[PDB]
Amino acid sequence: AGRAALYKEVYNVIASDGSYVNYRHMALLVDVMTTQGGLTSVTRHGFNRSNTGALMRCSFEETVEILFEAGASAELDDCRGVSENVILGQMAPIGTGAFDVMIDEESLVKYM
Amino acid sequence: MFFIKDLSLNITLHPSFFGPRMKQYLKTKLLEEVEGSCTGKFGYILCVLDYDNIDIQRGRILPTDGSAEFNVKYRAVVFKPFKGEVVDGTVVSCSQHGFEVQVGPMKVFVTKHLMPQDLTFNAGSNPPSYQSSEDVITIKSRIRVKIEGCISQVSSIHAIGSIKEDYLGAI
Amino acid sequence: VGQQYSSAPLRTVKEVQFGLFSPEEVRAISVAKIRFPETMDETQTRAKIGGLNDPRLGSIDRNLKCQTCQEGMNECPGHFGHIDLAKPVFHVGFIAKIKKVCECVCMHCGKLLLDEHNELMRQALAIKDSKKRFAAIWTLCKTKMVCETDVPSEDDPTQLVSRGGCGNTQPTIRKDGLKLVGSWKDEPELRVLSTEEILNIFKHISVKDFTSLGFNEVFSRPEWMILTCLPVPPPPVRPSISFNESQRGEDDLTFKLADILKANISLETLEHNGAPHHAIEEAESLLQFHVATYMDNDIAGQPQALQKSGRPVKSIRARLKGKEGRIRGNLMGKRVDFSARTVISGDPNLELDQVGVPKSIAKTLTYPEVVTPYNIDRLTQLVRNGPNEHPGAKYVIRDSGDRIDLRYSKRAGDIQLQYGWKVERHIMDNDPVLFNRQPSLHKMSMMAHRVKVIPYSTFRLNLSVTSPYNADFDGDEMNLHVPQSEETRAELSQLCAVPLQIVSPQSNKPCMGIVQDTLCGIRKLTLRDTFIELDQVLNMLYWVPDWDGVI
Amino acid sequence: LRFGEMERDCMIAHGAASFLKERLMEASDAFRVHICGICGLMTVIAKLNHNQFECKGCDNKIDIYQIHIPYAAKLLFQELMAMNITPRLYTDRSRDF
Amino acid sequence: STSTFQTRRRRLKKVEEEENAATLQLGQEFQLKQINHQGEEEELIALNLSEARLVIKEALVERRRAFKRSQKKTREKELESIDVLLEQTTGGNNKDLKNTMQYLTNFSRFRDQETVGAVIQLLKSTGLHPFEVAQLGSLACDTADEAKTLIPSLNNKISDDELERILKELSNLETLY
Amino acid sequence: KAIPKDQRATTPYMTKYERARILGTRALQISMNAPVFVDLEGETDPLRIAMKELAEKKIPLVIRRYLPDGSFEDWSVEELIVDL
Amino acid sequence: RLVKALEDIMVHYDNTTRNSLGNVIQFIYGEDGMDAAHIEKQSLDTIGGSDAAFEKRYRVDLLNTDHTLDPSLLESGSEILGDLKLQVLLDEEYKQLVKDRKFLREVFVDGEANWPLPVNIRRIIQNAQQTFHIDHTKPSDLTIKDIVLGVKDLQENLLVLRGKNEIIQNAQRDAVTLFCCLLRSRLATRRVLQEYRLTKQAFDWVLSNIEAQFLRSVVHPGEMVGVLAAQSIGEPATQMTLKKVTSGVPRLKEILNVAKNMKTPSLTVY
RNA sequence: CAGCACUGAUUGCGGUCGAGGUAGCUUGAUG
Ligand SMILES: [Mg+2]
Ligand SMILES: [Zn+2]
Ligand SMILES: [Zn+2]
Ligand SMILES: [Zn+2]
Repeated sequence: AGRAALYKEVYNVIASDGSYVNYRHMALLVDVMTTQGGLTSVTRHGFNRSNTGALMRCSFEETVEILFEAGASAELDDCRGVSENVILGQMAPIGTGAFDVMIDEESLVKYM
Repeated sequence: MFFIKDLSLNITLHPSFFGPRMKQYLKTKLLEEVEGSCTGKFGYILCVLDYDNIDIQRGRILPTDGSAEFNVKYRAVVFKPFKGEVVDGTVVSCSQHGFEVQVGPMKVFVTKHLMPQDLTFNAGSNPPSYQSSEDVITIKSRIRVKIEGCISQVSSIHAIGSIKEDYLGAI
Repeated sequence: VGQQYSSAPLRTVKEVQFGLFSPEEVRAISVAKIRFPETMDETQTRAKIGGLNDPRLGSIDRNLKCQTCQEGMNECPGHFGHIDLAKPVFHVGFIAKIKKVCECVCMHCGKLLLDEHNELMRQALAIKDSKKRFAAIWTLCKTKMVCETDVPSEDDPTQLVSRGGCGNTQPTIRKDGLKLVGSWKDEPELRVLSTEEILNIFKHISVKDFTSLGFNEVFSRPEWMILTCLPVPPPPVRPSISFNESQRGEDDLTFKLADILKANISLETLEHNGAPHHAIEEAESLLQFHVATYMDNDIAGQPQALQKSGRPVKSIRARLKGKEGRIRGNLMGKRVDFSARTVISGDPNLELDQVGVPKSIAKTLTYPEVVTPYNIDRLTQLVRNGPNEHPGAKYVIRDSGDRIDLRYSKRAGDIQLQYGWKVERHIMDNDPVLFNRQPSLHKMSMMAHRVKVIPYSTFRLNLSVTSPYNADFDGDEMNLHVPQSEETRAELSQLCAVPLQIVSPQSNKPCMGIVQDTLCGIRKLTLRDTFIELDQVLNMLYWVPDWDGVI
Repeated sequence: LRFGEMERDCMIAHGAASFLKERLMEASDAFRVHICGICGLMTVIAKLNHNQFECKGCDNKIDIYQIHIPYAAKLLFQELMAMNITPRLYTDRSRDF
Repeated sequence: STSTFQTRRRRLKKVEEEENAATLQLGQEFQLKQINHQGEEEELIALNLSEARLVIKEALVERRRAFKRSQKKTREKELESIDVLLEQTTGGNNKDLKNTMQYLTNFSRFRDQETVGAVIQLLKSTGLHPFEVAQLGSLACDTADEAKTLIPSLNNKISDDELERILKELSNLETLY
Repeated sequence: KAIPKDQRATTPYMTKYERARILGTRALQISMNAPVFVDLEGETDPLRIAMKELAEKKIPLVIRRYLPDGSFEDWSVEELIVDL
Repeated sequence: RLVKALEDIMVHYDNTTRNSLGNVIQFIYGEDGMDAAHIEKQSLDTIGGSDAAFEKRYRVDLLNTDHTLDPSLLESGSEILGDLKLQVLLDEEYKQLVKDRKFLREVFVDGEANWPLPVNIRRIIQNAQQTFHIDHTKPSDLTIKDIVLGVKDLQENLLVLRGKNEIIQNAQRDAVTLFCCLLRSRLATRRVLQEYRLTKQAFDWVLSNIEAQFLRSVVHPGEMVGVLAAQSIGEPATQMTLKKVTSGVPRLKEILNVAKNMKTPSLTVY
């Protein structure tokens, strides 16, 4: 009922301005804040504490501090974070890169 | 000693060669970059067995240029020596320090002091040699050594080998 | 990128293992002892003393040598150096845990203050997630101030069981500056916890205890939050800066190290001379000071560790901090080549997907087309044209990895392209590009247009696409970025093009329409009352480029 | 000009994967280091001429790789080191998932 | 490089690499227990001289054959026949292989993919580790004390007598030059 | 882990991102002097030819679609439908 | 913040909305798998109106001189009057449209019938209309099986999730449900004949596009829906240029911060 | 991003919003 509430309460902020936004977006935010256990804030207090990588939560309001306690207890980064990669200068698992591409030498012969 | 190990290489192909007979160009590439190579991890990769069924699997295209990288899984014949191994070969050189023998693609050298007492080195001999009351080691003479130690190096492997022990010497 | 072939294989990065440096490793890595605080001047002479910056580390003066690693400046990343301290020192930022640690494990014998035996404890060691499995431990050990020797097992609260022992009271601890203190409760008894001491108690911590507490047996052992050997970032991290010659230029950092260096030696020259017992811990605090401020500078305990001229100083942490700094400033967003900006203005004559680039800009920006039989011809005409006539080019590059500067080279007019060479040419009508207007908060705040080279100095865009970037012409400025890889383009032209952006998903409605003149007018013309006569109904038809030629 | 965070935010939205890599790399920092397959660091003494490699300390010469990363980042790492933190760079995953 | 079918998570601490000798302690890359591409276990492959001379050749020739399926569109004797087969299917820069053929062709103790067969069936029944089963079949041997000396990894493993039997039969099936 | 051609479960159509990248990659190669498997009716712009190759489904490539868990499904340009 | 907090979320090849951990956030982006771009306002006729009007519109009884289809409609109509094997399908049709009604009224209590849904059916017909030059005079040629039987086979092809098993092939129904209500709503036998005289040819046509245009309205495994979401909330947060309680820009902040002390506490009771 | 350029404008001094406080104060956001 909380999620319901939350959403309801968010939609009303946009509705008061004749502004319109399709369910899905607000619903995603609502959901994002609500999954884990209940109400998790979109602030340095909540969302940026979760198990997300280090280099990610690292690009937002607590930089050095975060990296310090990162090597201290030897974290490990998947490198699945869009950010992660950007920091690294590599293509991210983002749309155009949500897959790989390959040359099937076989069929590469029927074409001749 | 000699071996048959299952290995695998990775070659990066530039679009150009993306033809009808690519499979063919890869193989050859595989060959020029493996046949004759050396490492301490594998020894001498001498020859690629079974040339026909070489696996190329599907190749994946890198992501900034068009090249493709294939993981060619092949099989071959290798040779990597060992300390404590006993192999026999042909002498090749000789001097006031000992004589160098050749065990296959490799070469094992023998120190003057790492051989028998009663065997002296002869200077003015020609070609150079070592003499014993009964033995005559020189150029061709086939010996049989014990590799006391192996040393890796650039594109090859070498070793010091004694013949002071028993059942060793020439035959 | 970087130039020069490397017989090395190339892979991407997939995992990043964070950890702390082991004084043993730091020593292993280095290639420089670094024993002198001076910069170079071998008694004023110019070079470098096998002391600070280049006791073999990186290089200056635009000279090969980087430990024979030659290559020079552009290619030789840094080579760390070290500097053996004299007496253990805390790590400015880690202090907090080291306090939270000692509170979690009593000294003298170093071991947990709670075991499976305590029920309220088990439930703690279960929590698989170091991060929380710690603020669980610590929360239940700051309270126990006795190193119990026997605890009643799960049986009778009458039967007593034993484990390890040495009940020397657990001294509560508080942070007083850059050190730790604790009392031992008639009436208290206050004494100062020594670095050296702290290290030891950690050095004996158990391997099974490490882990219980949030650490890792190979990447981070608590006995490392305390510094022993100090790694010295090579020049490229604290580059010089020379005002021609006979002048300095040293980086804030280079000094701070030099400070730590000076402040080190004197604290050694006193351990082998007149050592007035408690007139040393008045000079050791200096080292813990310099070493601390070097890393963090905006400490809560007021003194900022100023530098001559009263300019605070730049702690390392300062460089990575919020925006305009490394992470958020250099890695998350960069300055970039192939970009341009000027003012926008309307133009009821370009299609929707177009954008007017002024010759000036069109003559500067560039695209690298690879010579292919499909164009050798076309491309050669450009290379000849030179970089002054518009449709032209301004740089030819052979496979050999060397640049031909079309505006100078004695062979400018010459040249014969080679299938495989690249020819940086001017941007031409239809090279797709990313055009944008900040602030960017919309997908549409950035879109791809078809280039159209026009004169006069302004970016020209079609009215309708105006409300998306959200812009007026009251002197508003806009940005353009030029693609570079045949594949990159495709990405702009296949998902970023404007014709695609027509329908918007943030409100399932189209987000572009007809406005101003074009709108207001469409209405007038509509009215029944409205009639147009032949001598114009023929011009109107002509204007529509898709007219079937049928009146 | 500047490709700010907000702008990054945008190309991620479009799902313009490659072009983002292009802005960030080929058109700015873009640099290449030599790594070790063990101590995941920028220690390698790549002589790039006679080939010789090595990370004595991790003592290598064989298991050496080379990546391409934004110089900025190279620095971020190097700085994180002078502060005693180890940013290991590995080319193969082990944790799976 | 070339990668050898076994991925060990080299967690930094790469210090414990044991020595080498005829203690049968060969690199971590040659355990008798080693993996085949298919994904199954497969005992090491010990090639004894002459036994290799054929493999090299056999597959070297079949290379010649198929090298052409795609081109339509006595001591001092085999020493030359082999030289050619190479200068037709070798990289020509493979001085290592040439020299590996002489050796492999002069010191070979056998000559028929039948004899070699026997050697194998004979030898294999010992339970000896592939390395021995090679050296045993590529080194002249008369007395156990001769073999169990030039192959110290045997000692307790076999019984002086039976080994003498095996050795005794090798030299019998030992083809003549 | 890998998935078998049968038991396949993804969309039978081509994601707008896939196609965008196939045209791209393909073009790039074509622009690098890679061989063309279609009759150039005279075109000269690589991305043009690319679009042509993709129209006669004569692009020798394969899209490997990675799933959240790590497994993946392989689809060929040939198989996928090009609605859009 | 809205951004940084949702970067990593994107739709995956299994049609699940996940972030960078692998954590599900949604099992079907938007709870429908449809891409925001292909969605228009459509009205759900089956909802509003007097119980009477409903009958007069979707009810067909082949056993009543006044509630069948005058032979001026279905070509083969005069020979159906009374048929009993038909009235069983023809009765299923109605006993369903009615089940629909009640359902919808349990989702949209307001009674609001206009909603965002993919594949604009209304027009799809309008085209079929003048694309075959239909004349409201001459009769049809659609069997009563034809209509009621194609409409069934159609729903069988509006696919979002593919899965070969129950759990999934179950989720499938869910993800489609609402749409189908709109579907049956417009392809009601009575409707399909008295309101828009369709031929067999035409009808067949409408069905193919509905199927096609639908498949095109799905979402593409690859969209970075998270960032999309953020911006979508954010941009409309600057156009905010300003019956008595906390509302607006500062309220939104109040939300995201999940602060305990909101200026306006209030609560409603019925 | 009011204004300065006194100490290095490839950046200091300082300003505005926001929170935190016993305050004789830290900063999160901020050209
Ligand atoms: Mg304005
Ligand atoms: Zn160097
Ligand atoms: Zn104790
Ligand atoms: Zn190393």
